[PDB]
Amino acid sequence: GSHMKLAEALLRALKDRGAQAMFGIPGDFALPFFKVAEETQILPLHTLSHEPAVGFAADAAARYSSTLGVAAVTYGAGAFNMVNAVAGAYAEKSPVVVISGAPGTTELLDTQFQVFKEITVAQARLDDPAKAPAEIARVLGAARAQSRPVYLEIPRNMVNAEVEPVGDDPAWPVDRDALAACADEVLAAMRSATSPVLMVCVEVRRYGLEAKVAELAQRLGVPVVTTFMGRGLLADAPTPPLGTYIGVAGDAEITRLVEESDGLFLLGAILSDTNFAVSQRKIDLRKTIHAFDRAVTLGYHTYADIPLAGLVDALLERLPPSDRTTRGKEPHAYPTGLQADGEPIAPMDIARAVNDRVRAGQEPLLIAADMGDCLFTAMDMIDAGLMAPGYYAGMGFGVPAGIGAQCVSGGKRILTVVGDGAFQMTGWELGNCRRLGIDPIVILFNNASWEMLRTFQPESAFNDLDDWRFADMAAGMGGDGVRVRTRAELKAALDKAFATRGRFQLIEAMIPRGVLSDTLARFVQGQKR
Amino acid sequence: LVPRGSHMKLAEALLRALKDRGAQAMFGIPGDFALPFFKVAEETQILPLHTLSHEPAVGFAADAAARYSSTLGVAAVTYGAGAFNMVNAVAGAYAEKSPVVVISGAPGTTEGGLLLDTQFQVFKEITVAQARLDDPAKAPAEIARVLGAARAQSRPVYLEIPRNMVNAEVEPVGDDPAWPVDRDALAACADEVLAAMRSATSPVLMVCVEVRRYGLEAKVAELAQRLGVPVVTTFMGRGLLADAPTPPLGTYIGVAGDAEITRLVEESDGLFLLGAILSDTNFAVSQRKIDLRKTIHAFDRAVTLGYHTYADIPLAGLVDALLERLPPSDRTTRGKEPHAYPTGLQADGEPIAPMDIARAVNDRVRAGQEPLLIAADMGDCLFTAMDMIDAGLMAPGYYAGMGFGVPAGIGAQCVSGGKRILTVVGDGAFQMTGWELGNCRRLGIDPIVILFNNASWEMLRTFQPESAFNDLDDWRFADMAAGMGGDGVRVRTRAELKAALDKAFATRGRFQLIEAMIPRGVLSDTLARFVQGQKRL
Amino acid sequence: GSHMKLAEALLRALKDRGAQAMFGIPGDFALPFFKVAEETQILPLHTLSHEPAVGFAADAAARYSSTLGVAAVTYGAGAFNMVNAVAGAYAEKSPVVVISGAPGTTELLDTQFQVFKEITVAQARLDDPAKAPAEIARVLGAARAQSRPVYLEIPRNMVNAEVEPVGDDPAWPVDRDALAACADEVLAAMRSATSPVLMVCVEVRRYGLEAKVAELAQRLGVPVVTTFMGRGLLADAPTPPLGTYIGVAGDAEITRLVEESDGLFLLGAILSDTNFAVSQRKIDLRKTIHAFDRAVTLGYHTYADIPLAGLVDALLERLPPSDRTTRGKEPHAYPTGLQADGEPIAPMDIARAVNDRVRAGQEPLLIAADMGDCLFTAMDMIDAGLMAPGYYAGMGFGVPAGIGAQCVSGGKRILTVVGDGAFQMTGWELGNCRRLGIDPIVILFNNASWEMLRTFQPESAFNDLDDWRFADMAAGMGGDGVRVRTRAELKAALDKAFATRGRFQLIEAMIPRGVLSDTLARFVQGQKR
Amino acid sequence: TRLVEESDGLFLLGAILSDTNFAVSQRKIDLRKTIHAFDRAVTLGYHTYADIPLAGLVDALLERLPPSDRTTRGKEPHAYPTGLQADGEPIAPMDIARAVNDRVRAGQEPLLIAADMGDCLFTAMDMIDAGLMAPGYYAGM
Ligand SMILES: Cc1ncc(C[n+]2csc(CCOP(=O)(O)OP(=O)(O)O)c2C)c(N)n1
Ligand SMILES: Cc1ncc(C[n+]2csc(CCOP(=O)(O)OP(=O)(O)O)c2C)c(N)n1
Ligand SMILES: Cc1ncc(C[n+]2csc(CCOP(=O)(O)OP(=O)(O)O)c2C)c(N)n1
Ligand SMILES: Cc1ncc(C[n+]2csc(CCOP(=O)(O)OP(=O)(O)O)c2C)c(N)n1
Ligand SMILES: [Cl-]
Ligand SMILES: [Cl-]
Ligand SMILES: [Cl-]
Ligand SMILES: [Mg+2]
Ligand SMILES: [Mg+2]
Ligand SMILES: [Mg+2]
Repeated sequence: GSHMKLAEALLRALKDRGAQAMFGIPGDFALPFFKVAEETQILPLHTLSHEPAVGFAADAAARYSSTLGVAAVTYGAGAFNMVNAVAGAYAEKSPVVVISGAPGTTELLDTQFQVFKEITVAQARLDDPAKAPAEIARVLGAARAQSRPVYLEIPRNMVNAEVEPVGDDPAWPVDRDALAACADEVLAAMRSATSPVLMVCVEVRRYGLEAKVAELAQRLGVPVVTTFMGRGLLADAPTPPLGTYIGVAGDAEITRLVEESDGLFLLGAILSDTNFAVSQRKIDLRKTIHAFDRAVTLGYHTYADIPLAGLVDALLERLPPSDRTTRGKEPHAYPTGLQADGEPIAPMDIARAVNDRVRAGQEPLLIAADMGDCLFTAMDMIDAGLMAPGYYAGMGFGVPAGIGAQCVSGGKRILTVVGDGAFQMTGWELGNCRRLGIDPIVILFNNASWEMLRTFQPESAFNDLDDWRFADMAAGMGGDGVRVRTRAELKAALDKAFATRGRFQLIEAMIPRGVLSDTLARFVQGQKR
Repeated sequence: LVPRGSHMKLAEALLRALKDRGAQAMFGIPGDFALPFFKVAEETQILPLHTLSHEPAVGFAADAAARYSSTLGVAAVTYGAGAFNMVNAVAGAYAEKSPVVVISGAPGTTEGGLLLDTQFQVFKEITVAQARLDDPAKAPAEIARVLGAARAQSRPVYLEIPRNMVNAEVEPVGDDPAWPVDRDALAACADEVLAAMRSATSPVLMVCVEVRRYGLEAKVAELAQRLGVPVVTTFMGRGLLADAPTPPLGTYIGVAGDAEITRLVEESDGLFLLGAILSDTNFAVSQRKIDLRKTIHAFDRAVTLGYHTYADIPLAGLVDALLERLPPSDRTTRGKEPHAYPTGLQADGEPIAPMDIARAVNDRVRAGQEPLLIAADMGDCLFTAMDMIDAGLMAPGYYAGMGFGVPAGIGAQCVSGGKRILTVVGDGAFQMTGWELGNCRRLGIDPIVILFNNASWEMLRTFQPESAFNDLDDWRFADMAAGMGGDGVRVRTRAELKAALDKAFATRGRFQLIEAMIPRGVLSDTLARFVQGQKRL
Repeated sequence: GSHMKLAEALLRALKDRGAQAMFGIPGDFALPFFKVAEETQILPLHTLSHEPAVGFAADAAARYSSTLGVAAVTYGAGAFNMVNAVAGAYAEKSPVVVISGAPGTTELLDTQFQVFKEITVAQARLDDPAKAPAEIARVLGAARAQSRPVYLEIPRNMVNAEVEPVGDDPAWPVDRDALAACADEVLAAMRSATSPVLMVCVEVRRYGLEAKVAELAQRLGVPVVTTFMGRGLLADAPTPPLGTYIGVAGDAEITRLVEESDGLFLLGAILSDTNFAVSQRKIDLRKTIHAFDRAVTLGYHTYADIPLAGLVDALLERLPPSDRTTRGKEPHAYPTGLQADGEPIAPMDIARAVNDRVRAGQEPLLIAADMGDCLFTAMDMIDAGLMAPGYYAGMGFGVPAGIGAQCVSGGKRILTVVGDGAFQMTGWELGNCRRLGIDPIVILFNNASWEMLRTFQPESAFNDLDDWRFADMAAGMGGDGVRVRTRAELKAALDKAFATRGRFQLIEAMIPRGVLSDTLARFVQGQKR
Repeated sequence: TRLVEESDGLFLLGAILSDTNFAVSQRKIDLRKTIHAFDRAVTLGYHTYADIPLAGLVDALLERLPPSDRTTRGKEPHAYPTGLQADGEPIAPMDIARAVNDRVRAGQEPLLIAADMGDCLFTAMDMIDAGLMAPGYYAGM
């Protein structure tokens, strides 16, 4: 018989589901909601400067803990200013709960609702106190079940409406007969394949199925490969991945193994023609088994309403235990050996600088990367996780994602890599580190250029950018910046950054135009063909 | 048949069609799918190509350029993230009747799934017309149709160009197709409007946004003199008819404005809204504050009054029809300035308040400086700008979205032929898009920017002062200007403000950033009236 | 460069797609649209008395010619009063285009739009002249592709807006590889089955695939059976159906053949637990092949975007020609031999009366039946088609459907059978026959009872209805009515009705309570078990 | 009509607001000067009070007003048509109203009237009744 303000019921429902913080920027229509969030302290409230960062930070927080992210905005400009970040979270299967303030029920372009419907899997306007609890459960349940963003619009006069507490997600029971048929066909297909391959992908991480999938991989007995967004999965498994598939720029043997498989089990994979993703045009659709978005497709036919977790358990029930292991193999060889001299800096030198510290005893940091050669370089860095817009490829994610991740990392420092073009977009969010109580290390790749674009159209003058003095601007926003031009300066700056806590550390690495990471070089050489 | 032989690339035809319609530049940020299009733009130089740092600024700059010259604005982006990142700026342009032509690159017609097309569906919600130029034979007519729609309704439009179509040969783009015009309804409407104006006890003519967008100032000045009723402007009509025989008594902006003007408008029993946006946000004329039953609303090519709506009535046509029915008049209602601008800055050791910034600017003008056009962001900077003498004011007065300020000043100055722009912006808004100033050197511009730094989202504090989240940190913006190629100075006293403003005006060639420290709780007079007016109700 | 009023463009688009008439009831918001319809004469405009009849008549017209039906109503009460008829058309795969007038774009509960979205497959509010042509093509195209109702809302101020003519339906090209895979699996399943059965169902008729399916049936070589809504299909085919499956009340051999099949090919079937339909709980889901709603499901997996027509052509390409025929068999035995004496009337006597006339030389008439024992009786009548709510089971369809069908029959007379309860609902629509220029024969089964309900709960008094003198009321609404109590009177009345053209003929047959048709008797006996 | 539409203090105590048929329309009155008490809320002066039952608002107003013996009764405001001319002329809707009213004036206790939508409703407005039930706002037949 208890009841609470609608806003409080929502905040508690989010916390009940694992949310760790709420990022946001208020406005008139959202002020009452922000007041409840601040006064109740149910979720830590972190504000940022610009809405893109609110969305990227919530996305990063969701990815960091494989839970719900929370992004709060105000009606109109505020919400429209987060459309790109939300689209990116949708694209990369990250459940960001977008909460927008809205005009009261009694109160220029609804357009906003229509736009958000295009980039979320469920929406609700909480304008009826009696049904709000069920609607919140339905919408948050969809976010969790599909691992994609959702939209909640709260009229300002409803924030304080009394409602009953939010219950559990509505349960959608799987058809046992269909699941059995699905598991049987999938297993039969893997057994009939001359070259079966198990790809561990994004949904495995999002749904927290790492342990179950490590077990499945051991029992299935086929080669394991990860997709870009599955990087690091099963690293501690009995049969760790042979490597990561990233398309033309990756290991040739891995690329062929994936593309020539006649039993390619895409366990939770996002398919697209984007650079690093598994593309339908490069694989055998007559033999691929795509388990994704609560469905399983093979031989052009689909089993509906098959959650990934259920499929994995069904396969385990049909497989005998195994003690097989492949861990006696040699570990991956990362680029190391930075020559700390007076020579200029190349992207690979940044990778070597980071890797050398790790080899010398530094526990690796999780890396947040923006889109650009910084990402191609980060791929060769030893990390405690990599968070980047590898498929969506939108710029601006980097710095805000590092900030969002460190806000929920419980003390673990984050390393962010970002190019000059991307920094001009959202790097300024670092001015918020002092209030947030964080101190990320940021390596800014400054080549005074939109280099990825120059690489593919070198004759154009518009890719030449001005020389912005980012390191000189760091103090103005509360951080310690240093511009480095030589490998010796780079080595020294990285050590100093790790030795200095309390303020964000910005290392502005000057890189000449035309100098690329090894992976980007291979990508370019690959396209030419 | 597939076109062949025109020796004109689709992209070139589009750039030329835009130039034919008055476009003065193209702002944009490239990406893979848009590279071929940007190559044509750069190589042909049909329109000056200006790049910016972040897409919001591309949209705001294009919007500002459109507003500055009452023409088409052009914003070029790449498919996906690039385009989605400009949705807010485009929605703002739609909201304030500014024709921004959005041109997005797209996958080639024979190419090919991360979302769910999603992009087209989103843009269709914030534009008046759209076209995917994937058929060279139909491209010319589609361009004319879409650009024609932008000009007919003064709203943004969307053009999506598959990258393999950029260089496809096409025939030249013709003129805009004609929109419906009901001559019979026009005549009947004109008669009814005049009858309503004549019978009203307190009629009022409001000169609004469409009058400026459609270049009707001269015709409306003539109409105002002949109609013989009190004249007032809306926020977006501010400045119109200033030199006319019957100039506006003032600008209506709701409770925040002059009490006499507000009363005149809200008590009118014959309110003729000539081209007005009707909305309940910020400074817009609100359907909830006036009596729609006694209102004549001419907008979006229609006219509503007496419980009925006349369709297919272009504003220019209605004005001409009214003039044909009114005899000439020598009526003159000019007099000494209606709105008294604050002057007399006390250049001493006291802290700075928003009104001191208005006095500093106004004193320079009164001393002989030709006023600059002002670009303002949303915040107390806008409320303060209402009391500044200007050569035009560009701001999100209705949409109220932050981030517009600095990019708008940049876009306007790119097309101003050297006329310097004065930008006013708060600390919260500068944190969003003020960084775009780093592009001034390459763009060859040097705007003056007054940053109101109260370490606060102050407008929100006025609405909910109990909240701690409106307190912002100390950002040393002036100290960051050099890294962006400009001159910055932080000022704390009125004397420092006076000196810095003079130095900024005396120094061209580099943008000038004056970071004015202002205490929390100190508001412009207009924002103070706005806040008090809210409480009263 | 030509353009026309939006309303005219819609009417022509409907006529282009085969629509033969428009049924409707106007109101303030729809008056301008009705004016265009009346003045242009593009489609004959037929008004009725009450909206249920408008919907049932449009549904019947659609069914009669396997084309689009058109039902025009006014905003509010008018449209809400047609929700049941539209739901029934949706339930039975009939493409009724609902056109509602609406407030002008510049102008108590939108609720109406939301309600119609629940019972239609596509909707559009034509409030933008520039996009109206494409929206009309999209919505009408959905009606044709899915064979279900659609909704078009036209603001009154848009009726006369100038628009470009409507083009063709947007084309949704089928994936050739998926179709090939589907056809291969289906054919392999039919060949591996020990008892394959081809069921010809509603979509075969709706999409005009009778000739193609007759060919498929001959080449496939398996037994053919029809569903209730497939009654009469392939009657003239090389291998006509062995019979019609209608559940427990049908032929035992047919019921078992269907239910025990391990290769049940449901070609275009509506599945449901309703009386006469094929139910998922009575068949083997591990062996059923369900081709319906543009998909094909077997073994719990589904091939998407497979139009029925495409599937049939794909199977024909994989089957060799055949000269096989089963037409040497004995035809169906219908009840005949009415004893025209002084004894009371039973439902089977009505069937015998109708069948005897046919055996004596009368070309059979298409029969429109309402829900009740009249339908169970009609199942044993020789017809030129049977139109009834066999699956939806909603009352009131009968008389209006007969009226709608005769409006588009090009001179062919229609026979309607209806119970007293159903007649009290919509039988009054017969008052419109004079204006419509039609003269259907209507046999009203009057047992002063909701007999189907008494059969299952005989102890209830509320199923006892009063004695309404329907025949006595016929003249008041322009028809010739006669009440008959004996078999001799029945025989004479039916002959007189057929001999009298110009006015509807109402034969009110008095039937005692407790006297049922043979099929209903079997149904009841079946449920008991 | 003039009294209502020109009012600068229109207190709508429990009114349905709609533009259909006989309903009070937001387009005919000045909402700025209207006090709308309906659906357990009260709207006026550009703001809305929530959770206000109509019975509660009435009681609260009574508590703030002193008793009064004010009386504004007078001879019937609406003149009902009477005097049916019972002759050979055809029937018009007003004749039906006169027939009904004449019976009442002659001593018949009025009956409650149920009316459908159509001129029957417009005619019933001029009939003496013991209540009138009709779809006056919804206008459904
Ligand atoms: C929001 C957004 N706008 C534009 C692009 C197109 N784009 C892809 S790479 C690139 C250049 C990035 O420059 P930078 O951040 O300096 O890294 P670099 O290419 O020099 O390594 C651009 C503009 C994008 N991906 N996202
Ligand atoms: C894109 C966007 N996000 C949020 C808001 C809500 N908002 C309106 S005023 C304001 C504070 C502005 O702070 P500032 O720029 O420092 O100017 P001040 O109010 O202090 O004068 C905010 C966040 C908005 N209008 N637009
Ligand atoms: C619209 C609707 N309302 C109620 C029912 C429930 N119902 C099914 S059969 C029946 C009785 C029909 O009586 P009648 O038309 O006289 O035919 P009978 O049963 O006597 O053969 C009823 C009320 C229905 N199917 N449809
Ligand atoms: C269910 C429904 N359908 C259609 C209408 C539209 N309508 C309003 S008045 C009218 C005509 C009513 O005719 P009638 O009952 O004979 O009364 P009359 O207008 O002749 O006085 C119609 C069809 C409606 N209000 N309700
Ligand atoms: Cl993946
Ligand atoms: Cl305006
Ligand atoms: Cl069927
Ligand atoms: Mg760069
Ligand atoms: Mg501020
Ligand atoms: Mg009966």
